[PDB]
Amino acid sequence: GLFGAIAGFIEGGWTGMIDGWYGYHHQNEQGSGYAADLKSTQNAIDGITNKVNSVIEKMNTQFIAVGKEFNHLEKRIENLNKKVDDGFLDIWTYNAELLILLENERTLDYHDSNVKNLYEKVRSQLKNNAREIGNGCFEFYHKCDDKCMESVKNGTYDYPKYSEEAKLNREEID
Amino acid sequence: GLFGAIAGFIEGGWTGMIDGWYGYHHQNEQGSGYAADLKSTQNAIDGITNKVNSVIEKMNTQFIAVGKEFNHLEKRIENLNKKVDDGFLDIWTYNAELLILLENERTLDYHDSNVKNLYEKVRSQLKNNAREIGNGCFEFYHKCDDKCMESVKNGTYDYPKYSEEAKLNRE
Amino acid sequence: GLFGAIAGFIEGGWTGMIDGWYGYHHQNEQGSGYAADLKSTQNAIDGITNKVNSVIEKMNTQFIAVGKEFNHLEKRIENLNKKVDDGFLDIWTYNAELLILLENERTLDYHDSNVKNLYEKVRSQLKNNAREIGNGCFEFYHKCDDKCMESVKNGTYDYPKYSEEAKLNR
Amino acid sequence: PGDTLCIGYHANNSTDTVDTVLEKNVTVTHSVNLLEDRHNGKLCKLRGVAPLHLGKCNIAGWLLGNPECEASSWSYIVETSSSDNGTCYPGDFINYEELREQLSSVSSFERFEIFPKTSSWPNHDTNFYRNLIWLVKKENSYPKLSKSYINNKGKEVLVLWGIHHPSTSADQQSLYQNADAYVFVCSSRYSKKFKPEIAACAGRINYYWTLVEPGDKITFEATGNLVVPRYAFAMERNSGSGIIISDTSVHDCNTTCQTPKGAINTSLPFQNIHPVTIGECPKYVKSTKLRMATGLRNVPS
Amino acid sequence: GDTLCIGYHANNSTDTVDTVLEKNVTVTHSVNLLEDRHNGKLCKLRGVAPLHLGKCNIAGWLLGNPECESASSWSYIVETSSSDNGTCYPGDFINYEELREQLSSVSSFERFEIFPKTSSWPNHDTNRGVTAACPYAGAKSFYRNLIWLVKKENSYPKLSKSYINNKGKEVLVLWGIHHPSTSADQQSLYQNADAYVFVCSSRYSKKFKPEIAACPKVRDQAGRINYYWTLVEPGDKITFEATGNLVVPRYAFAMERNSGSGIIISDTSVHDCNTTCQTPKGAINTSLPFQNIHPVTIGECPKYVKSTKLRMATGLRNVP
Amino acid sequence: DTLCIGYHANNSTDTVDTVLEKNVTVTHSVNLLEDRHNGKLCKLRGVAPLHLGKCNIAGWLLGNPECESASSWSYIVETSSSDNGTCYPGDFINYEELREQLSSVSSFERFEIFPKTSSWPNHDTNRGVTAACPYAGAKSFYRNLIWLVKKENSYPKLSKSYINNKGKEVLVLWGIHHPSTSADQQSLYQNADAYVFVCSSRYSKKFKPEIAACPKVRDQAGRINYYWTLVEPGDKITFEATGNLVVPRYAFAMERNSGSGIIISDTSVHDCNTTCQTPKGAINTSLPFQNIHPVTIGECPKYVKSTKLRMATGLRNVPS
Ligand SMILES: *[C@@H]1O[C@H](CO)[C@@H](O)[C@H](O)[C@H]1NC(C)=O
Repeated sequence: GLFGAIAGFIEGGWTGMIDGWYGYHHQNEQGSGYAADLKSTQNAIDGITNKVNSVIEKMNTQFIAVGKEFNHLEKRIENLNKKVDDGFLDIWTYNAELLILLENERTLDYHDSNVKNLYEKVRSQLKNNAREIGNGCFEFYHKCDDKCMESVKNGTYDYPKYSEEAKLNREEID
Repeated sequence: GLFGAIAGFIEGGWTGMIDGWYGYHHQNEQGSGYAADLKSTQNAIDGITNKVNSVIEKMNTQFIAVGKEFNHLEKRIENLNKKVDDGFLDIWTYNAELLILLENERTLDYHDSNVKNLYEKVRSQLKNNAREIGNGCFEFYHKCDDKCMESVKNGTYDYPKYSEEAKLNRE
Repeated sequence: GLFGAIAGFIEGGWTGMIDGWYGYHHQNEQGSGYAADLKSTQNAIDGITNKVNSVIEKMNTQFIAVGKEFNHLEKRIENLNKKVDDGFLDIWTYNAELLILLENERTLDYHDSNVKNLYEKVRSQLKNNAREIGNGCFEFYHKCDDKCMESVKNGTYDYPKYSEEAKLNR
Repeated sequence: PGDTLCIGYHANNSTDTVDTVLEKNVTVTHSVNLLEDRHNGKLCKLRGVAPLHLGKCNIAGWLLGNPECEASSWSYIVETSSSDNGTCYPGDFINYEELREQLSSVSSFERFEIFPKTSSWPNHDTNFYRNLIWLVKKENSYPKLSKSYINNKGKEVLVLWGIHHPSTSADQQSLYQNADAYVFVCSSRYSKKFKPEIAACAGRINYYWTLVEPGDKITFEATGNLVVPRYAFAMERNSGSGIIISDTSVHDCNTTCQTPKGAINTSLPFQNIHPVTIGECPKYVKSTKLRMATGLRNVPS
Repeated sequence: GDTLCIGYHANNSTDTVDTVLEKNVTVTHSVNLLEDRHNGKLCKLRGVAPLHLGKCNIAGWLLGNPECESASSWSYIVETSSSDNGTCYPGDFINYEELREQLSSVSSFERFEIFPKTSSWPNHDTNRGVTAACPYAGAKSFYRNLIWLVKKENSYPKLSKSYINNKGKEVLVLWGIHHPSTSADQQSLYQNADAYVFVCSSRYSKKFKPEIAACPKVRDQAGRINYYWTLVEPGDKITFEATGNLVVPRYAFAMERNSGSGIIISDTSVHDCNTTCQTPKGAINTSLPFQNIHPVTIGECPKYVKSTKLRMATGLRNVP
Repeated sequence: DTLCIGYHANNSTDTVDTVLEKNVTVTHSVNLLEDRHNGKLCKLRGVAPLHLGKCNIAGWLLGNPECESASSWSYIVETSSSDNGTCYPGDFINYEELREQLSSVSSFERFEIFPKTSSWPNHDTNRGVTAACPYAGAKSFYRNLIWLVKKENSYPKLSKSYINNKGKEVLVLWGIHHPSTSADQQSLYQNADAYVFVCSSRYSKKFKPEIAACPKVRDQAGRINYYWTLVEPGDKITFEATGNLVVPRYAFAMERNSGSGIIISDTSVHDCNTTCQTPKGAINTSLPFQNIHPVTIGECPKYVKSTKLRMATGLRNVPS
């Protein structure tokens, strides 16, 4: 990956999360499960939808009377017609293949990016109240219940609240 | 963004910094204000300038009198001429619009990457001497005066000096 | 420095590493060294050779005699032919150079990204058993022999082993 | 018992494969195909208006009135690969291809009798093509003829005629009575004087056409060797239409886009089906596959 | 405690741009690469003045149509939607478009008299050759650049007239061939029932018999004239031979080389101005890479596009 | 103890270009553009070209005396100035169309269709030579053409036919003499009226001579016009002449290859091979582009105006 998340330090995807492209898997004593971040997902869906649409919207029709016939003394301009057609066709095929190549790469990088962003968002919310074990996971040095969880997820996480128990179970190690 | 700084963890821009694209705003014992880091801004301008200039240079044209005349027994080659002019027209329009979109995206990504780069530069500089709030802000565990701040800005910031003064307050 | 690594917080490259694109330098009682990282490097070789290989692949010629001859009364279509060859030539020049610039940028940024990602790999592997000195150097809160370095590089490095040691020393 | 929260991304059964620059054959969770290979293999109408299928005859056979043929408008014209002029005689069609390229530009197409069968030729005999009359001598005589036409419509009028070159003088007199003969025709866009070139290679007939602009008059004058217009074609312009060559069959159906292979309903930007198409539809490409990635890299485990 | 924040610019700009993943993104700074502005009038091109044919068109101009004046150089040639005065006498101009293409590149152009009026035609009639198709102040007249030759007495003797090229360049020469509506007229003018014309340079060789007939009157002449032209090299020779039916050159043109010019069709009137880029719609002053104005340009010009807007983002996203 | 992470650097002087940065030194790069050519005119794919020397295509076909002549080739070459021409003042109809026809082909057997001796008993096959078209200061003529003349004072009407029983097309080329006077006409073909008529399944035409004397080139003012036709298998080509015909001797049977070409080159030929050949020289490379020449035959790179195209493989050089 370019941003090092997809096929990155997160080494795999989840067949278990069907509700979006990006999301969290959590664990705690009120139960575990999969969720997807609907905001990041929805945003990416908008971006890619618009990418596609703008790709198919970038062709405006050039119409003609194409069908053309030349006699046996017309050979030169006939081959000129052939040259024009073949050349245009080569250019357009080229532009197509190139476009899908580049934009595909950029799309994958885009997903990788979004994932990274979600991660570092969570991590930068948490700080030292938990520990990053790698693989895009965090172990909570304190107890994070449902409300706490959804608090991280929706960005409202309160550090001061659990800070003490965090430093307790933490510095006991540190 | 792609680098998650602009419209990122840093929510918005500052109408109050007029002097550049990227910069700092600080609270001190000597007071507060916005000031732009002119090196990263300047590099940004170098880049963008070369991008636009390159764009313009990348299209320059060769000589034709677009006037051409055919009679009523010439109709075929007339429609062929037309096919040429139009086909080329489509090709070029396409090239233009595509180039524009792609380089707009690349440009925004560029600004974002630059801001993020800056924030990581400063963060890395400060280490534990200050705490990271978010919105690209740091709260100092010691007293950072004018000289101190501007020392951060030119990257000369001294960790050893404020090590203890920070430690005590980090408690 | 799109990813801020090359010419980034890592100020420059090592002329003394001939073994690959990205790698390590190191110090211990057993001394110093420049040992190039293998996997990532080869991955980049693959990516890039696929980049240029693909760029070449993408261009498909047709069997061609472009040349035609027009007499003194053919001047108009002589000029139309010229207009065609020149238009096409212009467009293919445009495509060529444009592709070169864009893929150049993407290439360099690619290298940047791989560098940084290798770094963050190291860091996220080491945790606090080492600290970040800057210029992408780690200082070891414990003692590192060549098997330790090797355990780092191969990606196998063991934290809980030097855990206690570092913790004390730290 | 460390109460984990993890961040991750989607994966699924999807086998969709797409090519990036630095890596190929990548499995991705989601993708869309931009290249339409599908067509109904029928000739349909276009934006409402049906096409004109010349059937057995080709353009020339059609316009000259081949009896194995036999209306006013079309979306496009269709020829078989088996199509042929209904000739008859060895002769040549002059500026035929141009005539075609002209027909490609038309739409409405009123036809009418320019020179009425009965009324027009009291002094001569009628010797085949419906749209022309082959005039020969009455008894001994083939008098000098002058016939004119003025344009009573607001449209150009396509006028077609033909010229005979008997393989021998004997034929020449047996038909047109005159060993020394001329024919000449002028509109204001046109003048030509054809005289018989008598030789063998029976008889030979060359066909010519012209467009008389509204209000302009055309004139035919002959001492012999003239195949005269019976019907001429009043034609008002579109700026477009098109000529398709296909053996495919025409059905009841509508299309935005037609190809000689068949037609297409697709919103896709790209089509590799046929280089020849009519209406609003995809750019033509030599690509076998264009598949754009939408979702992300698929890593099931 | 003391704080240091890192952030970015924002301003009052509502200017919007377009990217691939998002449309109408308001940004801090941008440039427009598309010039939609033109000056609405025809102008001089890089100093040189154009040549405005007015009611006359190229043919009428080179043939010396009486309604024109009958000068020497131009940046580009301008014809109006209706250029009335055409080929005067009903007839056919052979390889017209080719000729228009030959003038399409040039500015040099010295009109001289290749066949001086009085001296050249001793045994034939210079002054009697007018027509009702070509009014001069209401009278019956003809072209300036061509002399229509006819009977003198009942005599129309063979004529061979030869011009060998002493100039330094190509010489464009025009002539014309008359096909009468009657053998009567043929014998009323050229005196010889059977007559020939023929012309050779090393380049051109051809011979015409008059093809006699009356097709419908155009400008009340059922007779016809066919106008021809050719380019004779330097140190080459053009030769005319006629027993009748020949309209000879009087003033022929010499073309030298500067490599550019062109033809414009516009009803836009000529004003006093100067520009490096000119379109039939109007002129253009811009440094810009693109223009949506007109597909036909002359001079040093931006590329034409179907675009409504092309806008390149310079600054960053705008978030106040 | 310490562990540092960094990147490869070297002495490489290679610099590439990027939208944001110019002349950027980098470790590894590839040149995608070929500036390098063989400098000489080489073979193709093992097989050869066909080089006519100072003769041109016209000469080679008509068999100009100074041309050697034969069998096959990959591509054809005509030197920057290929003079030895039509050596008799005249004109070649559809020259470039013919050239274009040859431009794709390889096999091509030149045979005697109407053998000199036996074909014309009633006409004089020997007096077919002019002063303008010499051999060694003596008189010569085209070897593929028999110029038919009066037998004594007589010139019988001739009808000759050729059916094509081969599998190929057959190229047949003839000529028509327009005399500088009647004296020549009746002195030579002896019939004041002469007519030529050529009939094929495509070609049908009748040329009556046009007599007159226009400028002399090659020392003389006479005229001759060359024509050509491709006759298909199972097809009869027919000639009929009461005079003025310059006649086919050798015809050329044509085996059609879809590729080949014609290059106009002053450059000197040589013994080599190559898969890509150009007027300036040959080319060996896998590089997708070249600035060498616009005209290339064989399988070749795109022509580009680009002086240098340099693509970055490795990373940014920062040696210290
Ligand atoms: C009929 O077709 C043949 C070849 O298919 C052609 O030679 C001939 O000129 C055509 N006749 C007409 C009247 O178009």
